[PDB]
Amino acid sequence: QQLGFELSRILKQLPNLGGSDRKTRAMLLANAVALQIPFETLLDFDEQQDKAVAKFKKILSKVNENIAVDTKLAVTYFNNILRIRQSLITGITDPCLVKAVLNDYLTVDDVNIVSAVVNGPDYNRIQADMGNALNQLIGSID
Amino acid sequence: LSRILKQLPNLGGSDRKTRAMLLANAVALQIPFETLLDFDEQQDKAVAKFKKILSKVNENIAVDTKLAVTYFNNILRIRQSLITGITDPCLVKAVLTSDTANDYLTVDDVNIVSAVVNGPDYNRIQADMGNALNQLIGSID
Amino acid sequence: NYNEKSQRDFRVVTIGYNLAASRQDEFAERIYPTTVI
Amino acid sequence: YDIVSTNNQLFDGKLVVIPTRAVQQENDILSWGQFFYVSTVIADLPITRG
Amino acid sequence: VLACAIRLFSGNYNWFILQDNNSNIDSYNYQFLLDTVRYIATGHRRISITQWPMLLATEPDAGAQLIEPRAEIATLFNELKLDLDTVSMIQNWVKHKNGMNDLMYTLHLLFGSVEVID
Amino acid sequence: TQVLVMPKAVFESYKTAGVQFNKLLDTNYIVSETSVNDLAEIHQALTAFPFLLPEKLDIKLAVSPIIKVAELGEIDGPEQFKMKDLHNRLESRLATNELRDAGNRNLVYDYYLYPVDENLWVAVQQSAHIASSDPRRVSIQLNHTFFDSMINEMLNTRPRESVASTQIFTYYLESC
Repeated sequence: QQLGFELSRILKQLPNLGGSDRKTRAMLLANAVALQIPFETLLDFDEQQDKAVAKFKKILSKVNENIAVDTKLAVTYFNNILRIRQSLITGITDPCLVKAVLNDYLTVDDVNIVSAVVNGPDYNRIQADMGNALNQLIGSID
Repeated sequence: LSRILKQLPNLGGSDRKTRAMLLANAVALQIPFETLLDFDEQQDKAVAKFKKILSKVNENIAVDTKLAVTYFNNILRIRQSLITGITDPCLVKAVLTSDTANDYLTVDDVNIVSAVVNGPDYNRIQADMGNALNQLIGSID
Repeated sequence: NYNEKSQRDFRVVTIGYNLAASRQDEFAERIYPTTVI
Repeated sequence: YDIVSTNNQLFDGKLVVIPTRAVQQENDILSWGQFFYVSTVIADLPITRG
Repeated sequence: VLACAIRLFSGNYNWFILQDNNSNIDSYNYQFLLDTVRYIATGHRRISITQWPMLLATEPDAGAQLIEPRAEIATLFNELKLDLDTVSMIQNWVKHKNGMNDLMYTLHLLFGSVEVID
Repeated sequence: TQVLVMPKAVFESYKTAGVQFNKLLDTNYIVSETSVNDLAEIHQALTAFPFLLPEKLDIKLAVSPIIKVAELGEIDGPEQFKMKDLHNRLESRLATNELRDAGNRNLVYDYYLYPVDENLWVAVQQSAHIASSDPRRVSIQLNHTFFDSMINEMLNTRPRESVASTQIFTYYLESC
């Protein structure tokens, strides 16, 4: 089972509409591979991106032997999804992920709704104020 | 500190729980995990620093410190899974349709992600690709 | 000068004149995208 | 499809449909046409004409 | 040409100012150096860049004090209010209408394979 | 023209996706083809651009997309409130980035010039270099191929004698 054939066999199972099919087909390959490829600990993001894309393009070359995928569009999606993954490991982790993985019931929408009605700051603005109002503490200590 | 904490709307009995989440993110943003180490030495250092930071919650209004540690530890473990790579549709969905993902994707890109991720058979198809890649990603030179 | 009805010092307003400079208009640029030689 | 309008007198009643590449690139042959441009020469000379 | 000029004119001190002794005291080589500095300042030269090559290659002993008898290469930079910095003088050299042409000829005459009479 | 500094990551997205570079100065197009983070990073990359452009030649540095979005959110129209919502998202994302990359501190970037028409000078912000002692001189030496690219392009329209008097021309000479 060559990877190009197995991925193509699975992609054939997506529902069809019309020409929009290449946008949703490319997106799914970008999603699966961008999130599946492990990161090497010795690399920074710049190098990890070049390596991950090189493999991603090679995967498309094998997939394009079985099912048609737009190469330039799939890479566009791949880089966007990969950057999201890199941001999460170095940056802020969304509370929906802590909630999804882990008594957690009241969600973010629930507070963003109230803020929108009163036209005040939402969860993300409060989160930005938290870190900012915390910048001095963390920098001062170790 | 308290000026911004008073910006969070009161919601039932969760006032001590949402701020615990906000604090866990506020610290985890600025203490990175060095990719060089595995999840023991860098993890213990990040957690130890977080617990030391909790020593100043007397300046805050409503922080559940026991839950705040729970949230902080969850963030580090989630980051470990992302570094190693994730395929579980239950977590892949959570990542693809999220507040972070909506900032790196354009409006049209999100519309596409929302069309695949919310498909009636997404979880099955995504799981199958996860195995197709996990078993064969190493075959790609 | 029994009557001093203003005749000279009027309020002067200048009509703008702001041309747009480009290699082509959007119509021509979309049909014949520019390549630099 | 996409819509492009002109005010030129030579299009007094014309609609012409032409293909182009959905995504544009530099010196892309797949554009219906190309505009090969060289920086316009601006030459300032004290000519003693006449 | 600009990168070449800097590589050749870049020293611990202003190159032209260093040329205020050696063998060139009343030579046409000296008058050339004085004429080049005046160009950087003013943009005007007493002898055309297309006439210097033959004068310097032959280096006649007839008369060089007729070009500039008074100034010295060191004093022009203070009289003409120039900057001794290597980069500043090159920029003030090339900014002239015929700057790059004068620079290319000067680099040849000072550093090129000129055929010099013995 | 008008210089628009953007990170390599954003530039490669534009080239790979096939986004019309001509219309990146039109707020209504760039916000449709650009993510919230990319727009914030463009702002950050503009604010980290160390060089002074030749204003005497009408070469300006682009106004960041966030400012353009903020302005449109205050102007009556059919999309004003959608643009206000975009502004709020840009501010929160920008603050999130500033709190994460604040550690960058002492470094300078390599820039690559990609000319687009005569009204847009795309400046790609590439790999960073560490520079703490005299980073101004280090930045100048690193960006040699950026300075000569700018000079080559403005000499297409501007007089040579005028360009020779700019700081960009000087920086080239100082580098080599």
